[PDB]
Amino acid sequence: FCLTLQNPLRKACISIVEWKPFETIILLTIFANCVALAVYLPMPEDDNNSLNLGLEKLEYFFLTVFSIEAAMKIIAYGFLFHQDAYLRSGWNVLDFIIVFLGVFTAILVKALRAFRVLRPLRLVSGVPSLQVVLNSIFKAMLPLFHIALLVLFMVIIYAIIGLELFKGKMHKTCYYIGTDIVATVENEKPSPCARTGSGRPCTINGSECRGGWPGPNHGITHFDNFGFSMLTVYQCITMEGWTDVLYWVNDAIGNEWPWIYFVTLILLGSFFILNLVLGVLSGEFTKEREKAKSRGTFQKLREKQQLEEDLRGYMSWITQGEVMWNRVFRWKCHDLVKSRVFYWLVILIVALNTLSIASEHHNQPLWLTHLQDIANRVLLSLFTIEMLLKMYGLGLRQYFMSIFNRFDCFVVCSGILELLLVESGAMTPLGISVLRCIRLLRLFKITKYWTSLSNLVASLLNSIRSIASLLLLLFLFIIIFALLGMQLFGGRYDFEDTEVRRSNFDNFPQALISVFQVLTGEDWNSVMYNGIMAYGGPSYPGVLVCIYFIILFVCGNYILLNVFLAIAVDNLAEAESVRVLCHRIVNATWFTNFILLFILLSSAALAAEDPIRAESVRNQILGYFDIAFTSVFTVEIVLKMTTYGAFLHKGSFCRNYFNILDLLVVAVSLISMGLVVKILRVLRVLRPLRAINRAKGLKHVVQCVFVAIRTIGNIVLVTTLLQFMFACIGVQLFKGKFFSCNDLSKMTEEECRGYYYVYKDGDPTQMELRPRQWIHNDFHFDNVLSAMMSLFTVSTFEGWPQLLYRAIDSNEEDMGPVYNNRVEMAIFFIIYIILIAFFMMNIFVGFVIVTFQEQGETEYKNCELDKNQRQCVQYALKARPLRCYIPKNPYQYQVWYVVTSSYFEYLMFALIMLNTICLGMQHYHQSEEMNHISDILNVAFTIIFTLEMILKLLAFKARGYFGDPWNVFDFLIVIGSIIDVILSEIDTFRISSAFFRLFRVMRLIKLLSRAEGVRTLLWTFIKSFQALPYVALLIVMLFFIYAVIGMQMFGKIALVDGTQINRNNNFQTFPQAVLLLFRCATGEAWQEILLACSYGKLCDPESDYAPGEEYTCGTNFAYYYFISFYMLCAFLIINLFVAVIMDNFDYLTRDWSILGPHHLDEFKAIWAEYDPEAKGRIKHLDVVTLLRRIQPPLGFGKFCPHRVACKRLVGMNMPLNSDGTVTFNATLFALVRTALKIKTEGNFEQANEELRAIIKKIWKRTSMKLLDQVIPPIGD
Amino acid sequence: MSPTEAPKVRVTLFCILVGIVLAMTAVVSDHWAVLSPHCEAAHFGLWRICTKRGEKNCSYFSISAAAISVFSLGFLIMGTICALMAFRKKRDYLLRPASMFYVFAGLCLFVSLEVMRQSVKRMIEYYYSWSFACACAAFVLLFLGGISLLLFSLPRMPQNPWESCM
Ligand SMILES: CCCCCCCCCCCCCCCCCC(=O)OC[C@H](COP(=O)([O-])OCC[N+](C)(C)C)OC(=O)CCCCCCCCCCCCCCCCC
Ligand SMILES: *[C@@H]1O[C@H](CO)[C@@H](O)[C@H](O)[C@H]1NC(C)=O
Ligand SMILES: [Ca+2]
Ligand SMILES: [Ca+2]
Repeated sequence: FCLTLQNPLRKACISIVEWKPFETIILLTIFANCVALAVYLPMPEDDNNSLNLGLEKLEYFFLTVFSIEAAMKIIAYGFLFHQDAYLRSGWNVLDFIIVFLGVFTAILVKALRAFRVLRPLRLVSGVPSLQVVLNSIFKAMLPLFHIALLVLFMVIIYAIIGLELFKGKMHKTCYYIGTDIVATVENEKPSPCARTGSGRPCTINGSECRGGWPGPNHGITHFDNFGFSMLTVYQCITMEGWTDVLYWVNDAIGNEWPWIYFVTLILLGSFFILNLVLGVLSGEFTKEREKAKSRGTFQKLREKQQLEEDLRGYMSWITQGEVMWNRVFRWKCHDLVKSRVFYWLVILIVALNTLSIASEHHNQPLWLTHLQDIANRVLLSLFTIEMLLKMYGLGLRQYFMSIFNRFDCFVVCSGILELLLVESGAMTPLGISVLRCIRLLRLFKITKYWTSLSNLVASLLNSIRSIASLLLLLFLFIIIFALLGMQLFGGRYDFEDTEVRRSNFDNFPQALISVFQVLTGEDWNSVMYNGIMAYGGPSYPGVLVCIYFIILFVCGNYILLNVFLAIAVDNLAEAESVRVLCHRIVNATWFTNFILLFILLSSAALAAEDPIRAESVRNQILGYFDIAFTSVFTVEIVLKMTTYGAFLHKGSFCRNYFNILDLLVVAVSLISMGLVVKILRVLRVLRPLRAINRAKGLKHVVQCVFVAIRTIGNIVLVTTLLQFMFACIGVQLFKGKFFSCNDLSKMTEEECRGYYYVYKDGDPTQMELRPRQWIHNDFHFDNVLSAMMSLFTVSTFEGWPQLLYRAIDSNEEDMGPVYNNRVEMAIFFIIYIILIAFFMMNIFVGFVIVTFQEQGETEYKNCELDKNQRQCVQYALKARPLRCYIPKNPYQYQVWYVVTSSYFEYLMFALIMLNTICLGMQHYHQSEEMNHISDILNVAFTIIFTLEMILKLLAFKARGYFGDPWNVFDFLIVIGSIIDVILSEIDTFRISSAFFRLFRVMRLIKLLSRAEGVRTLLWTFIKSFQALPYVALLIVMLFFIYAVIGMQMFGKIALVDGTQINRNNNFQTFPQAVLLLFRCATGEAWQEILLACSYGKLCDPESDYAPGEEYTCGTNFAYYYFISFYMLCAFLIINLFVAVIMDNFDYLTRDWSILGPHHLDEFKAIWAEYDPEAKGRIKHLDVVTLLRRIQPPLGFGKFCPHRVACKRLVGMNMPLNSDGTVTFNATLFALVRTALKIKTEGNFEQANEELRAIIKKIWKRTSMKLLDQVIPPIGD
Repeated sequence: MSPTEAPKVRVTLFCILVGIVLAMTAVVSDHWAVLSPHCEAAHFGLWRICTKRGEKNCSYFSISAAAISVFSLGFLIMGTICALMAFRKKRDYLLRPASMFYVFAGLCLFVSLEVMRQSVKRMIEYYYSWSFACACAAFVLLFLGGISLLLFSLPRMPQNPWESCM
């Protein structure tokens, strides 16, 4: 499409347009835009500083230079130079800003302000190698499409169900007496009420629940109006803030029903992102199995690195012969150095150093800080000598060549430099802290150990150079969204309020913290609720700023899910290279089935004790039900020991059987005194663990995981060293800070005392008078032990913002926070967070690569062609024809002639879609004319769908209609709709109909019925539900033990609202303690619950405690408890990750391009066309027309018919039975051998009998020679 | 054959026929909730609200849950006709709607629960009674029993792929 094709002097421009460094001049001017948009400080209501005012004029420089460039790109070629799509955006960026100059003259508006953010995408198109990355990143998106489309159906189901169950339910308030103020307590979120039963009595003493609006977050967390429902089941799916949307419903309706809505949204939202991560790791691994056949090239490689091993070694043999009285000192420096002594003389020094550097208190009374300086002075005197003995008696050139001892050079020099610089005295107090942090590098001295250290660094540093392309795309992704958010939000966080909206965007670093906060998932809920409330809070135009925090969280994770593959394809390349009476009882059915029924009754009472009454009727029943149960138990340990004796304790199940029984017996000795107590009660919980060793599925799963730990152990031992190394740099840098005074105006110790004013809401006419004291921020960095606590929670991506934003605000030793002092200390929490994210991901890749080895260990017994070549034999050898239930009676036959057609197929699919939008609208405060229409609609859509099951049942003749389960599922929906119509209109002559409405929603699940590519993915998981649910048995057991251990212990805990153990989040009953643990299992702010259990909480005035002891029911076992729950939840959820690799392995190693069984599964459906009587034997005439209509991956050409496919079928040994009626199995085997490549005779008969040997070797049925007669049909 | 012959349907159909008798018991019985004002004590019923002090004076005034319970017995009638036709022609498929009808027999009993739990809040001291506890166990019998008979009627996911859903 070229433009006039001329040759003036303009042809000489083409020699200058495309010279060499024209890329470099444009690279250096787009990088100026990145800085020009970074120093753009936004201002709230039309304000401009000076530098902001000069940078407005600097755009006109970058307007014309990008126009001087681009017009020369037109003169260079013309309209065909829109060929690069990445240049097609080039003129697109410029053509908006020329329009911006036009609208600039209209002033002598902020929509084009946001398009200048797009310019660094030009920086991608300039620099190559990132053309490799963006091309590679869209190629992962093809196999993920069915997973992402089911999550899109996962949200729409739970948006409509949450819309019809909860419309309008939140709008109740707890206002004061008659006022407009919503009544809270001091941290309590403004949560709804109900005047009627089951939700919130509203006991805040001078307040009455009235209609209007208390609402969730500010208006944004409703359930009315399809768009809000779909927004607040989105946030719930990301497991972030799903407990406020639970505890708001649970506060308005009432509990005990709406838990089943959210804990099935989490358990399905988890399960279908857990198989999205395994989705991407399918498509690129099958490419990499095709390069594993270069096994003879690693044989050449390990020879060469053996040649590099000798050649350096022999040359040191040469080196230490050349430089050779003073030799008498030499042999001394062999016999002292290489001896057993310096394997043990150095450790006493090093382990004595890492206790010196990790002592580090706040106060250190006076003698400790004197020992810190002498030790450092002493232990350097051992460091230099140890080094100096290597200087003489090892060889000078050999010493510096080793990298680990080059590291020891940098240590010993820096120790001397930092000691003498203090004696010089001329050093700033900023610098002596820096010298102190330099010593901390001595901790790597410990790493002269780890035997695979040199294997480990070669694993990690090889991975980074597979990520350094992608990781530079991630950093240039988080810049575009930081430059965008600064234009949309840009100091619109004004709000006229007093609460700290602290992650604002009104700066470049504050928008770079705040984007990286919503990237890692932590607390993006509070962030999105400010961008929505900055513009127009909730409205039409305004809630479309949700779209900024969606694409940032979906795309910003999909980049980061693609660094998970490039490691996994790099980490996979390295992997290529009378006692007879007691004897019966133990083996009786009477006794084993006794125990399993007795365990279940033992722990049903042990589940729900009181557990806090100690006097009531639910105690005297259970004390009789407990002591009588210890009798039977102990009785069982008698009858096991009378069969074997003292040597039966070999089994790990009997060592626990004898442990739980002896403690339950001593509770009877402890109940023998009261007439020690409760400890022995809880030792009875171990029981069902014994029943777990009676399960067999786990032997495969748990054993496969401890294979993977052996190879990942090396990484885990390093990632827990960094939490010690960044503890000691974290202590060093934040000692005594985080020590904040209650009113933020007093700043030091003595004067944060007395009483002050707390001004409510916003105005200084509502003064309340509270006292003030030091608050110590609960996760402080004081001790190295007490800093591994805090740095463990920022490791789990939970609660870092609050802590991170505190580490910014800190100043000198015992002083309160200054507001935005030193943002430079946000680099600590970033580099470490990013690092731990990189070692947590290398572990995860380990558990994947190990299991794909361990599943293929079963298929190393191969002697066969391929996996696809394995299944398609088992698809031919095993399959059988299809139903084809064709009717008689031409009255009825005309009816069937409609039903199976595409008339009903396309019509009943259509009326669901109108039934979707009929449920789609359904907003709140709708009109009464609209209430009349949708009540008709519901009546209309039932009569149509019941007319479906009338026509089909008069067609399919009952036999066949119940056959498919989808028709039986329709019969469940239809009757639930008819009983929903009737129950509504009988009322018109009624709250309970809210369940029957759900049946109206389930019609959307008829959609996926025709969606063939999706149903085939759910059915894979139901077929996979084999090795999973025994792993789920350990999850249930885990939640069961930690419920009962905490329930006796963390009860008496005084459900005061505002204090994070409240009426929604009890520890008291058993199902309230299961849900609390499901909160800590999805990481939902578990760090507070830990602080809620303590030593000084109140004790719930229903218990005893009768004098005084009113603030002593907390039990600090919680640090031992929530932490020990959190690792045992993390480790065991990894076994859910492993168990999904286990049975889905045939689906995750597919190749749906070569021999996809979708061609095979559709192939049965052509047989019903020509063989309709289920005879299972076709005529050999109409196979010929059946060949031509399949698909060219499995059928034949459109060059039809041929002597080619007909040459193929005569070329196959196709048998002809009586009259020439073939079976499908002989025809299927020939038409799969058309793709499964073949030869002439000789090789054909050799393939036949070897298939007979391979199938019979597979066949554990040594009988049934009809399969061998099937090889006479398929082969002969 | 193969659905009906396994004892899985034996135990499950028997359990249901217990809860059917419990359901027929819980409808005609009269002790749902104790009116206790403190006399003019009474018991709510689906058909009669009888006043007791020993003087027993029965009459009636909760209109909705009465007509719902008619529908709950209507499926229990239809759910047993389909089951008795099932065993006699080697026809397995009639257990498929017969398991469906028991579930809607269960849910319509559950509505009759939560209407009667609602009418207490309209109105003096209240507590529940024994036939309300009979109706709770009649629910759990039927609703779990109908679903379990539904699952036992359907055959096994093809597990291996060459015998899908027939
Ligand atoms: C291809 C890569 C992505 C391209 C990057 C740019 C994407 C498009 C950006 C749209 C420009 C928005 C203009 C910002 C200013 C809004 C106008 C205004 O001031 O009205 C204020 C008013 C009041 O807000 P106010 O109170 O804060 O301002 C008051 C100050 N005065 C009086 C001077 C205006 O708000 C409104 O009622 C109208 C809002 C305009 C519509 C809101 C939509 C903007 C967000 C859409 C989401 C885009 C997501 C981008 C990322 C997704 C990737 C595709
Ligand atoms: C508020 O509660 C306290 C104790 O709970 C009570 O003494 C006081 O009278 C209450 N206030 C009012 C206005 O009743
Ligand atoms: Ca998270
Ligand atoms: Ca979180």
